[PDB]
Amino acid sequence: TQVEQSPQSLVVRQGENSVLQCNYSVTPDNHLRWFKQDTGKGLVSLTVLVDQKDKTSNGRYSATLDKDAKHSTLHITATLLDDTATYICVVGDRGSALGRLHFGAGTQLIVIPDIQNPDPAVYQLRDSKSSDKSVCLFTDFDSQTNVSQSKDSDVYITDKCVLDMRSMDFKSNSAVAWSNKSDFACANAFNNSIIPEDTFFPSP
Amino acid sequence: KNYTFRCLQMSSFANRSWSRTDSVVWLGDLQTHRWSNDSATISFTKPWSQGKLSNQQWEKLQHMFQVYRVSFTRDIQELVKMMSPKEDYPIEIQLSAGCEMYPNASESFLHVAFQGKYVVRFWGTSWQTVPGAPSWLDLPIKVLNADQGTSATVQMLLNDTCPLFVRGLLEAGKSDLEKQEKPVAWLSSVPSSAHGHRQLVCHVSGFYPKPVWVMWMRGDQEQQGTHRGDFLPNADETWYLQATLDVEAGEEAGLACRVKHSSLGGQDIILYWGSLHHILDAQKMVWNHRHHH
Amino acid sequence: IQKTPQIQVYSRHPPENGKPNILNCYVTQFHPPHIEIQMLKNGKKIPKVEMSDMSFSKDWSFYILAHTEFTPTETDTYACRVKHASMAEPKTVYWDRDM
Amino acid sequence: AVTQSPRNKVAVTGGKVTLSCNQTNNHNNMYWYRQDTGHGLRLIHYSYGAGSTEKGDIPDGYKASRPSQENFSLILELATPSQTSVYFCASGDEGYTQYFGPGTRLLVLEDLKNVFPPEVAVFEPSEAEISHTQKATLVCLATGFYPDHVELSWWVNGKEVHSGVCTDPQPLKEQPALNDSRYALSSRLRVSATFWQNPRNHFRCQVQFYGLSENDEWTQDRAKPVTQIVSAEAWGRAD
Ligand SMILES: CCCCCCCC/C=C\CCCCCCCCCCCCCC(=O)N[C@H](CO)[C@H](O)/C=C/CCCCCCCCCCCCC
Ligand SMILES: *[C@@H]1O[C@H](CO)[C@@H](O[C@@H]2O[C@H](CO)[C@@H](O[C@@H]3O[C@H](CO)[C@@H](O)[C@H](O)[C@@H]3O)[C@H](O)[C@H]2NC(C)=O)[C@H](O)[C@H]1NC(C)=O
Ligand SMILES: *[C@@H]1O[C@H](CO)[C@@H](O[C@@H]2O[C@H](CO)[C@@H](O[C@@H]3O[C@H](CO)[C@@H](O)[C@H](O)[C@@H]3O)[C@H](O)[C@H]2NC(C)=O)[C@H](O)[C@H]1NC(C)=O
Ligand SMILES: *[C@@H]1O[C@H](CO)[C@@H](O[C@@H]2O[C@H](CO)[C@@H](O)[C@H](O)[C@H]2NC(C)=O)[C@H](O)[C@H]1NC(C)=O
Repeated sequence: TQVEQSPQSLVVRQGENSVLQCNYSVTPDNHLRWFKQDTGKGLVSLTVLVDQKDKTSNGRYSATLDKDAKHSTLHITATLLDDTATYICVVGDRGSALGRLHFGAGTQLIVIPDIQNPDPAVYQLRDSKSSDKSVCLFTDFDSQTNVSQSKDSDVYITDKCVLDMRSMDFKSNSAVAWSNKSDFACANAFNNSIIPEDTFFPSP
Repeated sequence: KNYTFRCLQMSSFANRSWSRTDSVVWLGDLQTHRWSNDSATISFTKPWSQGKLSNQQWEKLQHMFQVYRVSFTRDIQELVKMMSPKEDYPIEIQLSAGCEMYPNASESFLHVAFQGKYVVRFWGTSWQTVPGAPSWLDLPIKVLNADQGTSATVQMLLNDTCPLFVRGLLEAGKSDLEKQEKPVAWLSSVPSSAHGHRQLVCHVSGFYPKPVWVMWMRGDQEQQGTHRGDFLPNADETWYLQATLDVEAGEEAGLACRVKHSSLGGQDIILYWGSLHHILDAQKMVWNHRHHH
Repeated sequence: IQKTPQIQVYSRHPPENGKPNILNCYVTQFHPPHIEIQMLKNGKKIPKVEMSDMSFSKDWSFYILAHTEFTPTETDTYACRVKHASMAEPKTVYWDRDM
Repeated sequence: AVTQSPRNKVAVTGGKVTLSCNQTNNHNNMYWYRQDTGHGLRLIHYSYGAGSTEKGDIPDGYKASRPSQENFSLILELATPSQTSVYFCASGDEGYTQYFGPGTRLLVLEDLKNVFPPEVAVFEPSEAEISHTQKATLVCLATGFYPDHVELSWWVNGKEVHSGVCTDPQPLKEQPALNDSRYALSSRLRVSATFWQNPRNHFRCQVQFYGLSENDEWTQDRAKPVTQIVSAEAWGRAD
């Protein structure tokens, strides 16, 4: 309510730059820190600005602070995929331990890979144990593709995940779907997404 | 070498929740601003208290002090949590800040008193604790001197904006600082605490500025038991002062009180004790003496 | 920690019975700065009493100046009454023209 | 370095929960926050030295405690599901900089009967993906656990791998209605078709589940859901 970050969520394609904004109403505004936080992890500081009109730099991160507008921007040059995190903006109202810190609610950065030759398909996988149990695997689609959740509350659908086979320098998207019901086929288990025309559904 | 400008802040803390901070500002004997805790805005007490600043610069100066007033309140409260339970409420703190000004010559000052004892000043670059100040203040001064920003602005406020302002203020209120109000004197007498003596009292009231001279005289001989009083203020920014002389009863006749002041030229005021004028002044102020000292 | 308050009561102009004047009550040398002051005529409190701004001196001692319009007579009593923490009961000091 | 303890805790409404924090920097000043989706960190209690504890902005529900310079404790003498949160510690000297610890995830639930460890299955790559892409994806499925304090790793011939791995960043709820619902998580391992077609190659999916401790009493007849490791195995095949 007194530190506000914007956008609330940002997606960008790998290798491009991204800009993240901090607007605050803290008085007095002594210094502005930016944190990177991986999911589950803690708070890695990146940079801290203190002057009334400031630019700082740490490698691929650079930041402005204009205390007149009470506004900071964090620029990431050439996003890598390690860079997806919440970025958190913090303002301290003193130059000393008498200060209180004021925290942004964070911005969610999502770096998505460029899929050169998409090869979209939905495979059926079988349990190793003879359980008749089965999961549906949507894989190798383009990144601009969003995978939607469930019309039916007994189908389950994860979100898209990106893996990297570093040895072959090849990356792919995927999302698993499964159900315990009877009238359930992988061919139409992602009904509710925008599925490419040339998607390969191998018939069982 | 003869004018001194003082921001007197007095701040009171009663418990972890109750505070108030009231300031006044003097230029010589002349009060020039007021700011009470319940007022969001500084208040002028002369029509020239803005000095020679524009409104855009005065209002900025004002806005910074408003931020300062609110932050100093939290800071002292945080310092009390830091020292707990060593120091605790009630707590009273006084700041005296400004610049005396010599003929383009300035010296500036900022002095703090904790429970009525002078204890800390800002000097050069940092807050420092004075000789004889209690050791426990060391840590609080460490934490306030961590704040490089406030050190930068205080440095600006003493080294540059204080003289700057006060020189404008000196031109802006010339005629008031040089105003000349004529004193007037009357006589009275009281029992001395020594049996058989009397304490004669030359009252002098209504003079501005403050320098004055009052002697009980027997002819050409300054009476040297003449005891000069404290200067006491009038509500109209004039001064008041009595001079006493302890005589033996009967020894009054021939004594006169003489007053020299800037506002008279060289035409000094002189009251002869036994004179007809005194006798008439005296029977206009007779009374029943009930509740005398 | 505490300092007992001094009180001084004196007129602005030469006292002349029946001539209007201004009676000052100048309280000094007290700490803490919190203080109640009244000025009294014949034991009742004067209501139209104006007070300066609290201040303090080059030695951190507080002070404050009360006053009101008043006319001295041969028999009416005038006093300044001060209530402060340093004293169990408030101090009343009457105005003595001759002091 | 700032350290916290425990780092995952399951408490029951009404119970006393103590969160310790330890700092070896000789900093007089320590701090406790909690983080919740929607706000940044909110300050609960702080402390300017040993023997001092001071309320922050949202102290209701907690006592604090500072017995030594190095240790700072957040007490929840009466646990509430409002106090489910991630709790971060921090210290600092006189300067403006605070040094944050790694966090502590605490869940306060109604009944420790609702705690369930995960079941794990490994799903084998389809022939269609193999013949078509020349790659082979194993899928790991972790089902029916509560709470979602989990880490999933992949182990091929007994060594953890990250190349070709992808784990869902958040679990997914099995019955979204109920507030006490059990979670499911999924992960992928992608290898070359020839790596999977080699029968001397071993694939194990592994789930760390953070749950009860021995101090917690266990009344039910199902096995006490203590913190533990569930796994599922699959062997490559050449057909
Ligand atoms: C400098 C005068 C020149 C200006 C001329 C125009 C004046 C107009 C008039 C009047 C209003 C005056 C109000 C009171 C005068 C105060 C003058 C000095 C103020 C200092 C300004 C600091 C700038 C600032 O922003 N500071 C910060 C606020 O963000 C910061 O909190 C302030 C720290 C100040 C602390 C100084 C107190 C040091 C001693 C305390 C030690 C004892 C406490 C122990 C308790 C356990
Ligand atoms: C000395 O002055 C200070 C500041 O002028 C006084 O403290 C302030 O008192 C006001 C009056 O209650 C507080 O206002 C509050 O504002 C909130 C804003 O959401 C509102 O919800 C409340 O209903 C209330 O009106 C104010 O917060 C408080 N503090 C500050 C920093 O302004 C103080 O009381 C004065 N002391 C004496 C003895 O008069
Ligand atoms: C405002 O005026 C004050 C004087 O009241 C200036 O204080 C002086 O500041 C200089 C540097 O800013 C200090 O010099 C330093 O001295 C120490 C040893 O004393 C030495 O180790 C340093 O390398 C440096 O030479 C000087 O001590 C200080 N004077 C006093 C009496 O403390 C102040 O800097 C002025 N500020 C501005 C912004 O004009
Ligand atoms: C903190 O101290 C102040 C200072 O006296 C207390 O304020 C008094 O409050 C009562 C009513 O609550 C008034 O009748 C008094 O006139 C106030 N005093 C002054 C000097 O104005 C306040 O009550 C105290 N509060 C706590 C919680 O201790």
